[PDB]
Amino acid sequence: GYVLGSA
Amino acid sequence: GYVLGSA
Amino acid sequence: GYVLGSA
Amino acid sequence: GYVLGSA
Amino acid sequence: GYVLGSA
Amino acid sequence: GYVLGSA
Amino acid sequence: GYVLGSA
Amino acid sequence: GYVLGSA
Repeated sequence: GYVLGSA
Repeated sequence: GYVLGSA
Repeated sequence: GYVLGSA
Repeated sequence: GYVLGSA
Repeated sequence: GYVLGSA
Repeated sequence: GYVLGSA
Repeated sequence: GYVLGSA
Repeated sequence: GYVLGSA
């Protein structure tokens, strides 16, 4: 799995 | 932008 | 912005 | 799992 | 910015 | 920018 | 696991 | 696994 956000 | 997670 | 959690 | 927030 | 933790 | 973690 | 924050 | 953030 993964978790990704823009910043 | 975006935010993405596996589930 | 955003806020994300697994559940 | 995960927890993610913008800041 | 951001804040991220495993769970 | 970005923030990414495995899960 | 991990914990990460911008500063 | 991994954890990566821009700075």
